[PDB]
Amino acid sequence: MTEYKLVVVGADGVGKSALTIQLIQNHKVDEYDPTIEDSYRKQVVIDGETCLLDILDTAGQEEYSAMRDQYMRTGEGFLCVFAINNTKSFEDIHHYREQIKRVKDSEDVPMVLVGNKCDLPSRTVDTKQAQDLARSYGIPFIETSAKTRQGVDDAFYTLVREIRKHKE
Ligand SMILES: Nc1nc2c(ncn2[C@@H]2O[C@H](COP(=O)(O)OP(=O)(O)O)[C@@H](O)[C@H]2O)c(=O)[nH]1
Ligand SMILES: [Mg+2]
Repeated sequence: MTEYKLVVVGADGVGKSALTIQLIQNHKVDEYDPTIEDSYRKQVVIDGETCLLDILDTAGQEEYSAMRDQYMRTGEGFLCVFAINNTKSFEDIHHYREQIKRVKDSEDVPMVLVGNKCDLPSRTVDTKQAQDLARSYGIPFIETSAKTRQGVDDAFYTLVREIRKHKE
């Protein structure tokens, strides 16, 4: 079965793990397991054909992570996540995008900008500012809530579409 490797990056605390687990848990009966894995698989249908997503969550750059760059280089597409009530995590998006280009040795890498925690009323990053940043990068932008499930499936599906566009 075809397998696409998706890597989730961004500052710690923005909801990288919550988004990933919410995607995996949606639409299925999951074993109760309190383990937090750093990677999860999910079956999807791409152009009528069942495929596997392998989704890996990475540590924010404020944490040392010996394998982080090697892990990222295996990624075919990246979810760059910030929290809408965390201005620094949005400012950090530039770092993550440049670090993705570094580890992939490429100027053209599939990515999606994700503004998470959109259930919160304490936003400090205007939706327009993130929309305009994504457009300037040529990438999609979506606001999500791992809490309410708003946009969660759609964020990962949009990334899969970006990967497919790149492959073609
Ligand atoms: N309100 C709200 N809290 C969230 C959301 N996503 C994550 N959180 C919380 O933010 C904290 C960090 O989430 P986590 O997924 O562990 O962050 P990570 O370090 O980016 O993986 C936890 O307390 C989560 O429950 C969201 O969409 N809304
Ligand atoms: Mg955390």
